[PDB]
Amino acid sequence: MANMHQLLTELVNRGGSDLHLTTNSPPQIRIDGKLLPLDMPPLNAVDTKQLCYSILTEQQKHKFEENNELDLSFGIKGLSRFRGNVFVQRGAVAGVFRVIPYKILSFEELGLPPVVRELAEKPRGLVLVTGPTGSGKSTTLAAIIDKINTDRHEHIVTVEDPIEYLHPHKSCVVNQREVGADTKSFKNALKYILRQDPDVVLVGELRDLETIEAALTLAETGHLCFATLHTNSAVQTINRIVDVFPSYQQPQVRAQLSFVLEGVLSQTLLPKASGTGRVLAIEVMVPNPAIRNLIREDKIHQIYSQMQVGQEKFGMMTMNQCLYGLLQKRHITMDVGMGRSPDPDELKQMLTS
Amino acid sequence: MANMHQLLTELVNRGGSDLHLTTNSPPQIRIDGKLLPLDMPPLNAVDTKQLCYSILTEQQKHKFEENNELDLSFGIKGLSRFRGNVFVQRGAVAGVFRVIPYKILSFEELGLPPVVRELAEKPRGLVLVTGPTGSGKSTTLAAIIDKINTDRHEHIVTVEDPIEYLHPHKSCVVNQREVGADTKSFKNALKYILRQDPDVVLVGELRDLETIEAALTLAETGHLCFATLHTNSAVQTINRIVDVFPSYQQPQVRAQLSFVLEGVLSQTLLPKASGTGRVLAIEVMVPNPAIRNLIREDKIHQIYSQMQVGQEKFGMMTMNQCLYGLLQKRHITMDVGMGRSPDPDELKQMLTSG
Amino acid sequence: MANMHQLLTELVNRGGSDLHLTTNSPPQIRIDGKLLPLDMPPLNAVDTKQLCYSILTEQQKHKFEENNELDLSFGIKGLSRFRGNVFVQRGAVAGVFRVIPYKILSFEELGLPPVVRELAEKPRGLVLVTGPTGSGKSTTLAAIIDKINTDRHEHIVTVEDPIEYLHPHKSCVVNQREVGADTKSFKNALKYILRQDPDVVLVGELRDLETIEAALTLAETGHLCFATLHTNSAVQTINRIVDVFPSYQQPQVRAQLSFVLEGVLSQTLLPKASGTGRVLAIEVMVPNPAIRNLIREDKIHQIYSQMQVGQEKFGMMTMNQCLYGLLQKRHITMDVGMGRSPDPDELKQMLTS
Ligand SMILES: Nc1ncnc2c1ncn2[C@@H]1O[C@H](COP(=O)(O)OP(=O)(O)OP(=O)(O)O)[C@@H](O)[C@H]1O
Ligand SMILES: Nc1ncnc2c1ncn2[C@@H]1O[C@H](COP(=O)(O)OP(=O)(O)OP(=O)(O)O)[C@@H](O)[C@H]1O
Ligand SMILES: Nc1ncnc2c1ncn2[C@@H]1O[C@H](COP(=O)(O)OP(=O)(O)OP(=O)(O)O)[C@@H](O)[C@H]1O
Ligand SMILES: [Mg+2]
Ligand SMILES: [Mg+2]
Ligand SMILES: [Mg+2]
Repeated sequence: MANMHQLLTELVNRGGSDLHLTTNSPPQIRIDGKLLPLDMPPLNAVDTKQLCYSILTEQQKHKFEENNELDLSFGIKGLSRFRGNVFVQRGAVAGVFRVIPYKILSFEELGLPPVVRELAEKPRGLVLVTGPTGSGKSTTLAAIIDKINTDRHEHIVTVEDPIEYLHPHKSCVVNQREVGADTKSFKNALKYILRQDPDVVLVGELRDLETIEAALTLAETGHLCFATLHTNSAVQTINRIVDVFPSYQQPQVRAQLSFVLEGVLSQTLLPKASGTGRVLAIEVMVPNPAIRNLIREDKIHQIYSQMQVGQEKFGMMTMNQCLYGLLQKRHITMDVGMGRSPDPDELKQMLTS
Repeated sequence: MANMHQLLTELVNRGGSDLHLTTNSPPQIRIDGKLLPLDMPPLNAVDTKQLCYSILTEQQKHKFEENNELDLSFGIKGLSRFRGNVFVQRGAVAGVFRVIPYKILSFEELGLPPVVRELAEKPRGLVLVTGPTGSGKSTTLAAIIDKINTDRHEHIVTVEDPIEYLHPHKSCVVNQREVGADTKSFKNALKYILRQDPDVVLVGELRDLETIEAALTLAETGHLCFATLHTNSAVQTINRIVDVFPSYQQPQVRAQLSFVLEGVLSQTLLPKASGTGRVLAIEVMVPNPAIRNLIREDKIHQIYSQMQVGQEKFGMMTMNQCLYGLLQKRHITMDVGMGRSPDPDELKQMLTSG
Repeated sequence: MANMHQLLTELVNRGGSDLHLTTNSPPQIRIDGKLLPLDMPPLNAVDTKQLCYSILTEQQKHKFEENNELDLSFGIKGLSRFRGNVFVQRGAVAGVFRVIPYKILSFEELGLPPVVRELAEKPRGLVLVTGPTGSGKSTTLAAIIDKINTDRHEHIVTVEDPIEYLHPHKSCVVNQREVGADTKSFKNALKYILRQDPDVVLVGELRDLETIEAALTLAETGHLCFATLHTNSAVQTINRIVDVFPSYQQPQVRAQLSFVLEGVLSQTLLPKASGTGRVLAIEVMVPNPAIRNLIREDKIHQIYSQMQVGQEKFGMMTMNQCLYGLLQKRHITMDVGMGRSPDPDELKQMLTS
C-alpha cells in the first residue's frame, strides 16, 4: 500500500508528532499525545523493514544491523525534516519518526511568554530548558536560537545527536555538528569548541557530570550556553545539577551556578479544552540577586517562594501560576490542570481566593 | 517413552508451574509448589539432552555448549509458551521449564484487589511488583499490561530476558524487545527507549544502581514504568532502592521516589486449605501525601502505620491484613497464615481482637 | 610396592581422614587428627607422580601441569569417593586425599543434637555451618541435605568445587553442579540459579562480598540456603558477615540477616578420652525474636547471653556448654576441653558450680 513518503506526508498533514511502524499493526500516528491507527492493513516484517530502510543510507543500514539500534535525522524535500529511531522487536524492524518542521514558529505562536524572548538577548550565561520527554524543549530552543540568528552578528555552534532543526545563516554564523558524522561524540566536540571562537553554544542534555562541567565552563568563559534536562521544575533542576557532584565539591558548583545561571524553563504540553491541539504550560525562573544568594547559601528550596512574587519585576512564573492562567482563559479543563499540578492543593488555594 | 511435546502437555494439563528434567529421575512437575514425579522410567543423560535440545535452535545449542548455561523462551502452537533454563549437572544436561499461558487471566481470577486495576489507569509514575521467586510477579504484570493495552491508545515497550507473555496489539501499540536477540542488553535498550516515543515501559528487575536510575528517570519524564524487585514488603522495597546509593546521594533518591512512586505490590503464593491450588497474598501500598512526606523526611518505617489505616480511602493493605482476610474466607489454614506472616504477633492480635 | 588402590583402601579401612603422598616419606594417613606413616619404603618423585596421576583424567593432567595446582574429586567403585589436591614441592608431585563415604551417617551417629534435625525442616532462610578446617562441616551439611532429600518433594541444587558427597534422588530432585566442569564458576552458577526453580541451595563458603550477597538474596527470595564459614562461633560468624561491607551499607546487611538467619552451627572435632575416634563439639544458635532484635539494634555481642539460656526453649547451646556436657559424660579429658574452650575461665566457673 502506502510508501514511506505518503505515510510521512500524512503525519505532517494531520499535525501528528510521531509516526509508529511495527508488525501486526497498521501505521499509527500520535496526534495531541494519543495514538491513532491509519485506515490501512497491518504491516508485516517485510513492510516495516522496507519502509524504515527506505530512509536510510547504506552506511546507516550496516550500522543498524550491527547494533539493532539507530538514531538519525533526514529530510524530505518540500515536506519536512524528521528524527528517526529504528530498533528491533519480536525479530522484526520497528521505527518511530518525529516531525521537525523546516519553518520555525514564533514565540507567540508557541505560547512562550515575553521573558523567553528576553533570554535570547542575554550576552552570556547558562539557560536551561527542561521538561518531560516530548514536551517541546527542542522547539523552544529552536525559536530562541532563530531569534539570536536574526538579531546578532555572533557565532552559534550546536552539537546534536542528531541534528534536528536546521538554521540557515541570517545575521549570525551558525555551525551545526552531528554526533557520529561531523564529530565523534559530544565529548570530542566540546574538547575543541573553545578553539572555534563561539558566542552561543547548544550542548544538548546535561546527561552526566562531564557534560555539566562543560556547560558551566562555557557559561563562565563568556558564552551563552543552552542545555536541556529532563527535570520538571526550576528547584528540581538546580538540585539535580548540584547533587551529581561529590559532597566536598558541591560548594563550588553552587557558586558557579549562582554566577552563570541566567534562566530555567520547565515545560509541559497539555491537551486543549476544545479537544484539538496542545497548549504549553511553562515554569520560568530568572535569577535575581536574592535567588543567586539562595543558591550560594544552599537554600535552594526557598527559590520557589521568590518565583511566586517575581512576576511583574522579572517575568518569573511557577508552574501552578501558569496553570492558573490557562484555566482562567479556559485553555485547559480543571481535570487536566489539577492532574498536572505539581502541588494540586496550592493550585486549589489559588483558585478559591 | 514420552517426548517433549507430551511432557509439556502434561505440565500444562496438570496446572503445574515447572517441569524438571534431570538424570536418574522421572520427569517431575511442580504442582502448587510441590514436586510430583510422573509415572515414567528415570531419564538418562541421552534422554535429558534429547528432550532439552528438541526445543532449541541450532544457535541456542551452540551457545549452551559454549557456556553450559542458557535462558530462553519458546512456544508450542496450540498449547502454551514456556520459559526454559538449560544447565549441566554431574556431566549431563538438565532443564527446567515454566509455563506461560497464551491467555492472560483477569484481576479477579488472579486474586488481585480492585486497587491493582486502578493502577493500570495511572498516566505516569513508578509501579513496583515485588516478592520472592515464583510468586506470580510476571503474571500480575501481564494482567496490568493487558488492561492498559485494552483501554488506552498509547505505546507500550517491554524489555525482557526472555520475552514471556506475548501481548498482541489491542488499542495500544506494543513493542517487546528480547535481550540477546532484539537488543544487546537492558542497558542498550534503555539507552534508546526515550527516543522511541513510549508511554508505558516494562524494564524488568531493578537489578543494579544503573537500572534503578533508568526506572526513576522514566517515571519522572512522563512515563508509566513497571519494574520488579525480590523484596517482601513495601517498606523493605523503598529501603532497598535508597540504600544501594552512596550516602550523600540518598537524599535525591528519596526525593525522586517521593515524587514518582505510584504503587508497590508485594506478593506471595500460598497453598489453598482445600489442598488443590494456590491463593495470592498481597501487600499493597499506594502513596498518599502523608506517605510521600515520610519518604522525603527519611521516615520510611512509619509508612507501615499509614498502610494499616489506608484501606478504605486508598485501597492499601498490609500483608497481615491480607492474610487476615484469607483466613476469614477460609482460603488458607491458620498454620499457613501464621507461617508466612512477617509479624505473627500482629496477626494474632488482629484475630483475637473481635 | 602398593598401588593407589591399595593405599586408598588402607586409608578407608583404618578410618583415616587424609592420605598424604610426598617424596622421601612413606605414605602417611591422618587418624584422629594425627599422622601415621605406613610400613612401606619412602616414595620418590617417580612414585608420587605415578600414584597421583593414576586417579586423574588426561584433561586434569594437562591442567595440573599448567598450574602446578589441582582440586578434584573421584570415586573408586565399591570403596569410597575421595577429594584430592595435587601440588608440587621441591620439584616433585605431592598429593593429599580426603575420604568421602558413599553412605551418609545419621544425626545421632555424627553426634548432632536434635535441633540440627529441626533445621532440616525449615522452609526458608539462611543456615550457616562454621568451624575450622576439617571440623566436619561438609559431613554435617550432607546429613542435613540427605534428610531434606528423604522428607521433602522439593528441588535441591548444590554448587561445589569439587562435588564431594553424592545425593541420589529420594523424594527430592537433587542437582549437583561441579565448578570447572558443570559450571564455569560459583559466580556463573549463582547467576542462573534463580531461573532453575530451586527450593534448597548449597553455595559453599561465603568467601567474598559477592557470595554473601548471593546467599542473602537466596534466603530472602523464599529459599533455604546453606553456606559455610571458617569462623569459630555464632557471634564471630555474624560479625564477619556484616563487617565485610562498607560502613554505610552495614545497616541493611544487619536488617537482612535479622530477617533471613535461621541457624548458625559452629563445630570442632576433639579426640575422645579413650584415645580412639573423635567426638563433635558444636555451638548452636537458633534466632528467637530477642536475638533478631539484637542483630537489628547492632548489639551482636549480647547474643551470647541469649544462647546461654535458650537451651530448653530453642535448643541453643554455647561451645562451653557443649564442652561441659562432653566432660560430664567423660567423652573428653579436662585438658582437651580446657585447651579448646574459647573462654577457659567461663568453663572453669561452669565446672566449680
Ligand atoms: N509550544 C508548543 N506548543 C504546542 N506544541 C508544541 C510546542 N512545542 C513543540 N510542540 C510539539 O510537541 C512535539 C514535540 O516537540 P519537540 O521535539 O520539540 O519536544 P522535545 O521535548 O524536544 O522532544 P524529545 O524529548 O523527544 O527530544 C512536536 O510535535 C511539536 O510540534
Ligand atoms: N495470582 C496467582 N494466583 C495463583 N497462581 C498464580 C498467580 N500468579 C501466578 N501464578 C502461578 O505461579 C507460577 C509463577 O508465575 P510467574 O512466573 O508469573 O511468577 P514470577 O514471580 O514472575 O516467577 P519468576 O521469579 O521465576 O520470574 C505460575 O504457575 C502461575 O500460574
Ligand atoms: N560428627 C563427626 N564426628 C566425628 N568425625 C567426623 C564428624 N564429621 C566429620 N568427621 C570426620 O572429619 C573429617 C573431615 O570431614 P569433613 O570433610 O566433612 O569436614 P570439613 O570441615 O568440611 O573439611 P574441609 O575444611 O577440608 O572442607 C572426616 O574424616 C570425617 O569422617
Ligand atoms: Mg528534543
Ligand atoms: Mg517472572
Ligand atoms: Mg568441607
